[PDB]
Amino acid sequence: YESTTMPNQVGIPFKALIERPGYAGLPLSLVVIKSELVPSLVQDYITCNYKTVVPSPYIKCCGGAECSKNEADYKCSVFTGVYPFMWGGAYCFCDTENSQMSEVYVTRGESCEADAIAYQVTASLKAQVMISIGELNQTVDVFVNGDSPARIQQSKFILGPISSAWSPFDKVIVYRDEVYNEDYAPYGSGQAGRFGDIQSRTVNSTDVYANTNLKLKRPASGNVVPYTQTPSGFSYWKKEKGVPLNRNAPFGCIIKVNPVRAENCVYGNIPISMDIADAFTRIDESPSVSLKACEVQSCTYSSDFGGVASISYTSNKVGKCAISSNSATMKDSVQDVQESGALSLFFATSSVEPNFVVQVCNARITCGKCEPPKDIVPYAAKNDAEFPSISTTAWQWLATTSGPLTILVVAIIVVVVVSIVVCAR
Amino acid sequence: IQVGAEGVEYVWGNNNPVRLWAQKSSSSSAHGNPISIVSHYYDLYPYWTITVLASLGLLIVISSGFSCFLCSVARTKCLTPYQLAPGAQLPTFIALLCCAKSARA
Repeated sequence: YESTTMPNQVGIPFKALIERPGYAGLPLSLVVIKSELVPSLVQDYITCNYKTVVPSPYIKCCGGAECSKNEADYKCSVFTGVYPFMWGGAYCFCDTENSQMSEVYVTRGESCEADAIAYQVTASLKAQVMISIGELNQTVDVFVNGDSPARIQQSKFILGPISSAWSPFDKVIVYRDEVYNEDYAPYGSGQAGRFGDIQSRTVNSTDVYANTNLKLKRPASGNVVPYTQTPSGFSYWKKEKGVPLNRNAPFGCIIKVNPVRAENCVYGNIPISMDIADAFTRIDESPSVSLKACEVQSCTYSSDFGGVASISYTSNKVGKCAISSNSATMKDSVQDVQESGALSLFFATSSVEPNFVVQVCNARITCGKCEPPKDIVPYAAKNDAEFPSISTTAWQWLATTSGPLTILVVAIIVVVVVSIVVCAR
Repeated sequence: IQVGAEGVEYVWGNNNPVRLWAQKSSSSSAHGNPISIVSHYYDLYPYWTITVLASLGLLIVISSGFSCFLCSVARTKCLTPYQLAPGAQLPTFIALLCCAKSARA
């Protein structure tokens, strides 16, 4: 009744048969449409381009002054003896103790409503498996971690845990432009020598760690303030970027920004278990088949996933058996065979089958052919492992086997013959 | 870029990326040895050239074993008819002896 462990490969139909002796049941075909890495994440920080805002000089005539306060982050220096005038250019009668409150603080732009959010991710795994019982075709989201029962069409499925499963995400930063795999250290970036100068606790924060430095000085000219200004590193670093998370993956993974996922990562194996509601009224149909043969056509040495071959047989038993196979993959799986001849079928060749044990019901042969050495000259591609397989060349290389035997017959004779001489006389 | 049905993606401007498994209007059909091997007939990764290297080394072993044993055989060929029944003037020694002369020299 239950239990196969199928590999995760997308769009390729795995055939599982594991039912009671005598096949007359429903053959299980299962497809992975996509795998769906659903995050269980911690938000490290929000970062964005920033607008530092320096108010224009406010002076108060003569004497000292003192400053105070925070707006998000602040620096404040009160310059003194500002200006040199005494005629309404200081706006004062003093210029020896006259004071300027200069101040600067950090505000956030309008990029901050958009990119970018830093996540530590460890994803939890959801599958989007397609169940084909040969009578309906339907797909279903289900979490594949845990022991997770669902019944669909009133056939039980129990999804067993998924392990040995690739993770692209680690330290990652998700921009709206394109995801990038980048390392950082949160709440400890500042100044303008780095990308992600402002460090913010939340999306709509009021506290920011930045070390940004912009230097006011006292007016001492006929103009109106001297400034040396290092401006924002973020706008500069914006071009340079990291390196993409998208290209990161040995096999599959198209990383989608908006929900935060990776679709189609062909890794991890799903053990599956089922009670398909066997009995039924089994056994009461069971084709049998005779004269089993393999023809090979469409052998080209291009790497594609297709497969185009035929098998010749004859049937005289009218039925549907549960077909086919547990070391081979057909694209068909339901065939009412009443009579039979040549039957062309599609196969998943060079996908996850490079070998095939072809069954049509309880009956079987092993196939097939096409693997020449390096001239090229066709040969069979089955049975013994010799690496162009069974070939006139493979046999000719094997024929060293006689050499060790001839050198052994010479040793046996000489060892026995000495002992015999001493005895002889 | 070579692709043996793995997947290679190229990104060109403001257009969708295209990933390909080198799909054409051809197919395979029960290719590849049951125990792991490389795509197409081609030698690389060496798994078609490994059989050449192995077979070549094997022939040398037959010569090395034959020759070394042979030498020991020639000393027994002298010994046996001498001891058997001398063997000092008989034609009998000669039949065994021809082998022994070829072995030693």
